[PDB]
Amino acid sequence: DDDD
Amino acid sequence: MKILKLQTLRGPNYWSIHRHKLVVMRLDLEDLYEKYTSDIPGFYKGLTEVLPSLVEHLCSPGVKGGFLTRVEKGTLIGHVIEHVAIELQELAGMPVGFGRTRETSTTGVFQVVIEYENEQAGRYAARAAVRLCQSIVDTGTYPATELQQDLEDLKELKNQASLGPSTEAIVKEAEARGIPWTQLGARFMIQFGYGVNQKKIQATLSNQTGILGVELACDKEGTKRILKDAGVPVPRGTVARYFDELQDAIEYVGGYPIVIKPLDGNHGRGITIDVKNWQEAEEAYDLARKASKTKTVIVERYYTGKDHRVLVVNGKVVAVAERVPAHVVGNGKSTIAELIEETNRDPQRGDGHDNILTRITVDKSALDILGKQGYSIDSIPLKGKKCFLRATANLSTGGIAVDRTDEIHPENVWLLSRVAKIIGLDIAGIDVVTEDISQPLREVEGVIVEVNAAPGFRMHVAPSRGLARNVAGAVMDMLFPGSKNGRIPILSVTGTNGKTTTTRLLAHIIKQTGKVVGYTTTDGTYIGEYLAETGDNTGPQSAHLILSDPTVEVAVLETARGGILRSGLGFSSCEVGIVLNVTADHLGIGDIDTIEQLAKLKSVVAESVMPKGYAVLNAEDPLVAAMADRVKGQVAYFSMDPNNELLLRHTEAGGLAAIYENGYISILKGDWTLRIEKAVNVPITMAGKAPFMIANALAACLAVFTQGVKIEHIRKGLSTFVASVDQTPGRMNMFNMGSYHALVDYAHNPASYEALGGFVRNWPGKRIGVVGGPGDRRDEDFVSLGELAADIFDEIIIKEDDDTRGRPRGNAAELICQGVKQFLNGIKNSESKATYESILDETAAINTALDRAPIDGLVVILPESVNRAISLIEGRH
Ligand SMILES: Nc1ncnc2c1ncn2[C@@H]1O[C@H](COP(=O)(O)OP(=O)(O)OP(O)(O)=S)[C@@H](O)[C@H]1O
Ligand SMILES: Nc1ncnc2c1ncn2[C@@H]1O[C@H](COP(=O)(O)OP(=O)(O)OP(O)(O)=S)[C@@H](O)[C@H]1O
Ligand SMILES: *N[C@@H](CCCNC(N)=[NH2+])C(=O)O
Ligand SMILES: *N[C@@H](CCCNC(N)=[NH2+])C(=O)O
Ligand SMILES: [Mg+2]
Ligand SMILES: [Mg+2]
Repeated sequence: DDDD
Repeated sequence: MKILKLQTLRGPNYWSIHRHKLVVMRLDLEDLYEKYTSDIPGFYKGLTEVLPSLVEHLCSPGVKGGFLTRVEKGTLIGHVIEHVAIELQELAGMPVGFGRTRETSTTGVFQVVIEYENEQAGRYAARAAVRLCQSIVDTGTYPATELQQDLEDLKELKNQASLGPSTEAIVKEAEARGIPWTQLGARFMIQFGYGVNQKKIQATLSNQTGILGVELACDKEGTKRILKDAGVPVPRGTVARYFDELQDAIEYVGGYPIVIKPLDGNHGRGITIDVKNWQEAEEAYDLARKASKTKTVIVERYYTGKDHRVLVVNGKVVAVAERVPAHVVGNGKSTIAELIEETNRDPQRGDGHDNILTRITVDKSALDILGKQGYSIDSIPLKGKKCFLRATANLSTGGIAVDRTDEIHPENVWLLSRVAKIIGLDIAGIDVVTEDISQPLREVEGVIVEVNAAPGFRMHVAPSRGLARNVAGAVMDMLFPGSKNGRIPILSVTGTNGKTTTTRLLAHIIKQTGKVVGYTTTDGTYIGEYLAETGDNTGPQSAHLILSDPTVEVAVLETARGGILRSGLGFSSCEVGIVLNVTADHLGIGDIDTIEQLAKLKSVVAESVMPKGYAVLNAEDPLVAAMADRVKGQVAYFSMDPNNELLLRHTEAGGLAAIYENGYISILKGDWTLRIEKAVNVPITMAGKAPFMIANALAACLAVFTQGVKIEHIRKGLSTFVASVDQTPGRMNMFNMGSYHALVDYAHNPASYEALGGFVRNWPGKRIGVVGGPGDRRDEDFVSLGELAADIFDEIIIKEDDDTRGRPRGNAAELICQGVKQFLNGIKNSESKATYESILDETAAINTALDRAPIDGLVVILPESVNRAISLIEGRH
């Protein structure tokens, strides 16, 4: 998650 | 040492320009007011032992260790306090190089200015510096444990208020392109640009990224179905939830090898890569089923080849990187046991969320994986060939990326752009498994494994085995296609006595053009024709409301000196900066005590004008005209006197000036004169009787003309702008009720008092005036107000504002009475014998003024609040  | 006030500045300010992030503290030197370092026993040694890094401070000597010599010769403690604050927040990794210290008007208080990179960290360093210096003067040294605690707190503050690498890179690119950026307070969203030209990003997703595309990308099976329906070569797979379905699924996929993965996963929990028989498939299925949050498991054919990550921005392939898993090569006749820690001793490798190259974590799972390798710890690689430690091919494990942007086949680029468009993502990270990215995905058996929304491009800006790619540049190109920033025209109006009227006139004139104007004045903040917020609204906290509104096309901001002093300007630059006048009326507030200081403070607006902008200055005011230099961009002069030598010289070489020549508001474009109005058809001038309103009209007309507004629009706006209660709350609001007239105004200083008198004295009727002033002003100002009211009026009613700002009740009233008494005693004969009386209530004052108004008289009201007078005169018809 968050910047995959 | 006692800290009295701690203010932070976020834009251009009094202390510096281009140094937006500053913190200023009012430091009280109760006992060390004149106590030099050379006179303090053991101060220098303790200070230089607590922080040896101060030797790097190139102070006013300008040489290495110059600040140490300054301490040697004896220096005031404020200087060393600012230096220790700079060094304290510098040791935490935060480079800052600005500091100032000045003596205030009061005897014991200093003003110390510290540059900061983080607001919280800067304030913490400022608070800690005085404690450190007090401890040093009291005990001769500072404990090392407290120092380490303070630096750890500073590092924690820096880490807490820090953007991630993706957002940081995007913000750096936006700053490099001159695009304004602000941090929204909701969801770590960054807003680029102003008004209708604004854009938003969170980390990588923009405000134009679709919900449908992101949700589809998050769905693995839906994405596979959509891509297969479009002819994209996705892997052949099937879903399974029960043990019995496994054999049928394996028959469907086409044999062996296969892949078992969960539907929903993070960091690849419970995903096997290559299994070739029954039992391992069974345990992999069990592991994936217990790893998935919904018990369901994907089974698909295994495709051989390297794992590539392709970044597509705005439908174009920006960067291609091949993800090589963690590996070591024994080309130096050395085995795994040495290289595992040989690579770990390389400075490139690092942990956290900043360094992509992570140390090779030799986990028990990694031990099992290298067990499946077929070799051991000390088994030397053959011929010096790659031997891997894992198979996930991820940077978190300790793998490497290889740039392949220049080697991707054009057919692959077309296919990946189509994939990104089909899913519906402006920025997408596509994972491709193929034997060779330089060949079409049809020749080799390449497949599209997954599509990622909000991808991390950290691996593309530092491949470590190829050329870095400017992903942030591509994102900014997508957000702002051409050579366009997100700026809207900003018109900042500053001055002492005419900010509100000029702001409203500018807003009206621009409203004549088909544009939505968002403007903030003293009365309130307006967007278009509707009020957006009430209150004072003359600082950056109200300018942010206008600049962040998605419908505002032009921003006109009244920039009072209070906002500039408190937190500086709310914007980096303005298209037009207007300085109307600088009169020394409300001195003593803050550190401003001289009219030169006030002029320097008001010059922030003029100096903030962009090189392509304009600075509208009053040529008739020597201090305002003195700001002609040190201003980037063109200068435009307005003067009520058409024979101003400076204005004429400026027009001879260039132009762009405005004058009031022969009953005309005219624009000088060099040798050409462009007349707007007769100045008697302008309602606010009241047939040209008020000269200050004519000056305001001149400034507004020049400001709009400098931006290319047509002469007809300026003419219509000037003709249709009214000075009554419908538009102006209390700015030259004249009310007629037959017997007499009432003139409610906003005059509170000697300059506006003189301007008001210059129009009131022409009235042929009786002059009744209710005057007053804010309680935070100097006594001489009250005396001047009293004497001016005596000069201009015939009946005097002195009232003191209910909100006295800390002044004792009444004092201002009796001092205005002293001023009027002095003016009365200064007259020999009965030239002007105006009667005076003082009552301290607003309602009583206005009631008395309206009660005894004779036929054809004029009653002038200067209340604390305009709404009070408006309601009182509305009730009495
Ligand atoms: N069918 C497949 N054939 C070959 N390699 C595959 C296959 N499926 C996955 N892989 C590889 O395994 C990696 C992880 O697959 P993913 O579909 O990303 O599983 P995941 O659960 O999404 O793990 P993350 O969090 O996305 S890295 C891919 O990047 C490929 O290198
Ligand atoms: N150019 C001018 N020179 C002198 N006095 C002026 C000028 N323009 C307006 N005034 C007078 O000053 C009064 C107050 O100024 P305004 O323009 O109404 O508001 P303001 O300038 O924003 O004052 P502040 O800073 O908000 S308290 C007006 O009611 C006029 O009587
Ligand atoms: N890679 C990431 C995509 C989620 C999109 N971002 C937000 N905030 N919904 C993921 O967690 O899969
Ligand atoms: N991946 C993304 C995450 C940072 C934004 N989220 C939070 N909580 N700051 C990035 O910017 O790298
Ligand atoms: Mg994924
Ligand atoms: Mg105002």
